[PDB]
Amino acid sequence: ANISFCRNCERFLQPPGQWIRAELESRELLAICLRRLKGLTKVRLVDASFIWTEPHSRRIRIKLTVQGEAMTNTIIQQTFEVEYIVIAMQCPDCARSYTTNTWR
Amino acid sequence: AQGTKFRISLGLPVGAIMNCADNSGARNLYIIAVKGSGSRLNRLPAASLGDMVMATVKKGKPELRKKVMPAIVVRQAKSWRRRDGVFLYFEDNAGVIANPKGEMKGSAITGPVGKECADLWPRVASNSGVVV
Amino acid sequence: MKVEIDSFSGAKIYPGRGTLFVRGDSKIFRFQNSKSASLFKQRKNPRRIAWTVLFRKHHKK
Amino acid sequence: SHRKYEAPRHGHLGFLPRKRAASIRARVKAFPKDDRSKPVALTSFLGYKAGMTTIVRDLDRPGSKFHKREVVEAVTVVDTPPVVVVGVVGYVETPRGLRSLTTVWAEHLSDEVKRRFYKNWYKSKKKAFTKYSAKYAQDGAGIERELARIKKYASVVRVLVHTQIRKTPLAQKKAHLAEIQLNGGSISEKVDWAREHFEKTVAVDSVFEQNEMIDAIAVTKGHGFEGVTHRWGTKKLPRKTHRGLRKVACIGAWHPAHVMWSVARAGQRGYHSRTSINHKIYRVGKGDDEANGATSFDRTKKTITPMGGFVHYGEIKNDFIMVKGCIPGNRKRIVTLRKSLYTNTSRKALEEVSLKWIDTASKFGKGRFQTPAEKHAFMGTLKK
RNA sequence: GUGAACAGCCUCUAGUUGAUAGAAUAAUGUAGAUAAGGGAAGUCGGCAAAAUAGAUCCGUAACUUCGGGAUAAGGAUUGGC
RNA sequence: GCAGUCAAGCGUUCAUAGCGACAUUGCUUUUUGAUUCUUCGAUGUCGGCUCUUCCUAUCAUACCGAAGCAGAAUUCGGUAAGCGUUGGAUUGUUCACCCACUAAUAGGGAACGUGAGCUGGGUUUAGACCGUCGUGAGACAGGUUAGUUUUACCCUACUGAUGAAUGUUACCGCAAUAGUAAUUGAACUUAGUACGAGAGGAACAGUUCAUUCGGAUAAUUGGUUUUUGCGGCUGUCUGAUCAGGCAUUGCCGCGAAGCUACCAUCCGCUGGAUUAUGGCUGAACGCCUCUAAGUCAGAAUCCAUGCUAGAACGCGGUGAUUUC
Repeated sequence: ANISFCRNCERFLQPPGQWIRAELESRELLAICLRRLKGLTKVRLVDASFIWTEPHSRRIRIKLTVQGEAMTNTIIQQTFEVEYIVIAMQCPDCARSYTTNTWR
Repeated sequence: AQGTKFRISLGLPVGAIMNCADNSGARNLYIIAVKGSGSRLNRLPAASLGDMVMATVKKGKPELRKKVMPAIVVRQAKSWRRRDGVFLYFEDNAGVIANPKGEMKGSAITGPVGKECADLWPRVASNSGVVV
Repeated sequence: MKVEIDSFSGAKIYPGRGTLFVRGDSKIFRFQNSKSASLFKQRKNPRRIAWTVLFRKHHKK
Repeated sequence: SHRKYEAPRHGHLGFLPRKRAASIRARVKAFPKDDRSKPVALTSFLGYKAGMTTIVRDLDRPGSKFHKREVVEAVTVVDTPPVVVVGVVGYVETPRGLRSLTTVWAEHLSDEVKRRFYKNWYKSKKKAFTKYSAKYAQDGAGIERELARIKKYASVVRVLVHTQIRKTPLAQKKAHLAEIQLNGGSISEKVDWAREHFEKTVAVDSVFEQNEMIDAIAVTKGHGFEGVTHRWGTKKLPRKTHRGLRKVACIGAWHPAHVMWSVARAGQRGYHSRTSINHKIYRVGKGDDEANGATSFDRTKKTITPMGGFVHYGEIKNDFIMVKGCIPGNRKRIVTLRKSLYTNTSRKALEEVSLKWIDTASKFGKGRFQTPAEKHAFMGTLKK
């Protein structure tokens, strides 16, 4: 999946319009699983953590366990890891400052 | 996953509520797409006798509802041409539900099943009591 | 090549002619043309239609 | 702005302009490649399409699902009278193309070909080919110089033939004239073939054989001035449109400020010249036979003319060709049949067929009997 | 006359037969239509059309200012002699 | 937005297989600003529906190169715009966002394409309620409701249709030039084979069908009915019976002929020259090298074969040519 952020703000984008900031712990993990495209269908959750790999490479790896249901009475937990390519663009709020119409 | 089938006329567009042939608890199936259909501007994809579709339950057991699962058309009311010559058509549409591999959840099928559906799917021909 | 008889009245059906109808209780009905195929849907009784062979067999024509 | 939804184009651009053809007889643009090791024969033929009927054959195609199974299939019957040769014509080659050199006509010509040369036959003194026929009337030195002109020069040789219209239930009395190229060998031998066939008939079965892939060339059925929806298959506008909905909305952008040549627009529909390829011959029937409609699996004596004849055409009491699938051009139309330009192999050309049954019920609507000999056995004794 | 009826449809007494006409039956319009299978997937939106309908008998819920809702919903029947 | 160069941190030990921040040199007009040059004796100012064509900075498809490429699955780069790029819930939406199919759901331009082509939901007249502000009229680009979309017959353009003049007139042909079209996917087989420690797991040739598109066509099946063709029925009118009028085609069943539909069937060709890359011989440089001189193989590309039109100022071959 894809995450958009600003190179002048350093602030992550929630897909509708919002701009929840980045802590990479306990609040950035919350926005990042709504984009996970998994559905609430069969996980409900199990556990989630991320991998360190690199600061300047634009890829964030998360691994997660699901605890879903397969047969009529079989609860079952499996795990896997997802790699998010992180795409850089502008904050329109903070690209406005280059236009001298800053105050409003 | 689908074998070769001679082309027959398309009679079930998206949104058609067809009957449910088996005894797996459902009563009707709501076709939302067709596996292996094409692409054209403003053209609705359509199903035929023997196609694999995605279909939801609108009426039946409360376990089966509110999720999408694949299904197989077994009867059809729009007339199609067989190669031997006769134009035939059933009385109402019908569909049985299956896994994406093609195995059938049902135990038995009531009513008749189209012959070109029976040759295309092996597990349908096991559950079929009457083949045309 | 088999020539089937009309289910409604009496007519011979050569290959590639007329329609076929499978009723929901798995019974096969053959029709020679749209005349007897439309009179079948009106729940008309072919023993009382005069031009059928099923009538002329009954009243000894 | 861009297009916001990609969609493929309406219509085909290689078939422009849709204008009326110059004549009802469509020209053969290209004849097949000559092979001079083989003997002399014709390469195309002329005929008149009559109608369609249904056929049943046992399909023999391995690896299919309908193997050794009866299939019903649609065929056309083109009425094909024997065609008689009246002249030959030889072409020399230039850097600017092929140029006609000399046409040599035969001595006697029928009344059917003379109709073609006149627009008002009954007022005419019928003077066509009177001074030409005096050349044969003497010792004939005026013509032996002309064929020897073609033997020396003249790379390719065509042969002027014409149909026999009196052996055909049309009301027209005028014959149709056409060129046909020969593909024999050693063009001093091609002209000696046509020399011996002046005022001689050419049958149909010598040219074509059964199970052979041929083409069909004719002029399409016409329809007159038709609108942009049924001409190109474009989309109808919604219901709420002021002043028309069976149109095309945007002719084009601002720039270029000209209507482009590619947009869809109403005009003539039909009566075009079309070449259709790869039609397979099923049956080459002779005229002097009561068993045109018979089959080895049927064994009933009947002709292929249905009960009450073909609609708008009449009686096929001649030679005919029965070929698979539709042919461009309607009934009564002059239709050229050409050999295939390339050798075909794949699976479908080499297949041999034997019929099960020919449909001879009445085409004039909802016919239920095949021959009137067995209509009387079903209904029995009537009043009349 | 039909019918609950001065509704609609047809005739009697009385009036008019005027509204530029002839010939062909392309496109696109205007007005009136019918359509296989699916049935709002169309669209800003069921816009437009379609279905329902007259009578007699059965049966009629929530809610309520107790009057209503109510032709609620829903289901049969209708000629001729 | 986008592309170079330089290559910090990384890729368990390895600067460049592959991610790549920061510095530095540029391009583009698909953003946002700056400006005031054109138009205020009016260029109809958002989005959608419809339709053509162009661009390549390539998502798919064809043929290749590189890898930390065993297979399978991928990832990076080259030639290349021939061809394809969808169906839906919510919103006036552009934008977004999920659901499902698919080979793939790539980005863009043409007066931010297209209103004498449409629709009028939005915006931006007058009516009206609310909330904050105002003493008050009133303000709000805050929220919500109701609100007329005019003309083409002219000229060019395009699509079709005739036509004077070349001695008259008829027939049969040649081809300058312009257009050009087919596209993709599954299944079996090759084979549980190559490969693999296994788990897993291919491809070329062959066969059969299908998607999208195109040309036709009416045997068959379905649709349409003013054949008012035959039959049925209601109300009235010709005294009844027959046979008919009227009900702006009275309605209902059936209904040939015509037109017609992936709602029906049929058909859609093979040769040459090249790009990307792989090779041969072989110097420059006694070696080595696909390149310098020469040369072989090679893509959905280019040109032909084929297909459509036939220059109304392109042309050829033949028939007859007005005593009377």
